[PDB]
Amino acid sequence: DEFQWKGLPVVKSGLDVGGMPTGTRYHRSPAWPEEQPGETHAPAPFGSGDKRYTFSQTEMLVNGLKPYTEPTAGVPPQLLSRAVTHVRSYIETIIGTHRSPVLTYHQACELLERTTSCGPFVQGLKGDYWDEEQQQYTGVLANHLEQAWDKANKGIAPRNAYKLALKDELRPIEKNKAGKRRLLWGCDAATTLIATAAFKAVATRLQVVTPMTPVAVGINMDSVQMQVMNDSLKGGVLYCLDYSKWDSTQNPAVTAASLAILERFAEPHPIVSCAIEALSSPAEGYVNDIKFVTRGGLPSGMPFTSVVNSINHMIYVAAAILQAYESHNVPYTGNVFQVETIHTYGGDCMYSVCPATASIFHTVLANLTSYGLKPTAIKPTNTPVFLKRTFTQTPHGIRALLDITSITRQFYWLKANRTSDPSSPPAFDRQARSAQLENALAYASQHGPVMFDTVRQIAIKTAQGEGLVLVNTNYDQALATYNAWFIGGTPD
Repeated sequence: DEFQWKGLPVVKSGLDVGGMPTGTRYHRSPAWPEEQPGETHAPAPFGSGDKRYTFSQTEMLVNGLKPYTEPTAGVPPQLLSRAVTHVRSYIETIIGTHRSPVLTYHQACELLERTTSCGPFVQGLKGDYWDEEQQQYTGVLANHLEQAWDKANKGIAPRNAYKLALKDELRPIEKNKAGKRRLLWGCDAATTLIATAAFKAVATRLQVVTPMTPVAVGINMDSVQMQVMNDSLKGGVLYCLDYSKWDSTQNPAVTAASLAILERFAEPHPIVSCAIEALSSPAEGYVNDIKFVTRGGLPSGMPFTSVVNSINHMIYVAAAILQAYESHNVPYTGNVFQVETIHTYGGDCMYSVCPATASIFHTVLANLTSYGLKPTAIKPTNTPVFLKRTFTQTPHGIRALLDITSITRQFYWLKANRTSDPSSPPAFDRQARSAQLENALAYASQHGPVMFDTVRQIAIKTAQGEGLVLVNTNYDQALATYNAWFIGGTPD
């Protein structure tokens, strides 16, 4: 029995999961008590202890949730079918038609993220329950997953259920002022486990091959793979888009088609069948004692969010392009992903179109926005931008350059202990912070000796005000550490 809460349709969950957490892990660097030129970001609104603003955290949450209250237009079903076949057909030529076996319980468990929470039904972080080098989950999480695993092999799907929260991160000061904060959907571990067992080996297949498929997820942007992607762009007209509100504008029927494409490369199994039932059913966000059930869109915290969203993205652009040709009564003779070159990571994309498609691009963009997507925004480019990196020429080859402001903000802010005051001195370890700032310097070096010098002066100032010792502080050494990563394939 449904009711209204902050203007949302909502029901009582049978539980109480608690409210929005208070304070931030972010502290202003002890070295930088003053406002610097070119600063855009500060920690996002974090409730009553936050003396910068005056917002209700739940109203902030509810604002995040309002687009999930609306269904999206989507793709008319005959077009959709045609789109799906281009997508599935192209993938078959790249990773073949082998069907991967479902993982075992222990493999799937190994792959759960231990630094993160168990979702709404088990309390704490998954790590709390990890017996290191007995290499298994123990305790209340082990019981939760065992029961889930056992129910799924009987063909009983887990719940698509999320602990609702908001992300603690630096955001633009302009969004902070507007009382914005991003949603954090903490998935039920049971559900992550099942879907992991169903699809990890298919996701791995796509990753091993990256960027041969428009699913870029797993690409190392600091290696040869980025150059392979840069190369593929030549000979087309380039559009670089980043899509507004990507997760909230995803249509259920597109998502179900994406799930069935992944299913095509998996073993037909009760587990797979259970994972598809769960991931294609409406998302359910728990906060306090209520729950909100989505009417459309996808939670940003679902298992395989990036993979699924990138396949959705392939479906949608296939549809828009073929729809555009259709309305002009021109034939489309080959595969969409051969004739054009697509690269996606959810809503983030580069499209390298052929001259014919380029000529009708206004209608491609109107089809996309007719599906309920918001491309943002317009016009061909000569600068590729992907995953926040701008592809740039350097004296040692092209690189995918990290924004200078993303480098420098790491020097003015540090992640440390929870607080309601970002200007209180931090408690943190020096080893990890120093490592953070040596990497930053290696990234800065790719911008050349003039930008490097400016980040070096900032780094020397940080190091002394924060009590640090750093090594990548000179140009040649920093260039040398970035080079070792680039040719070695070394994370990062």
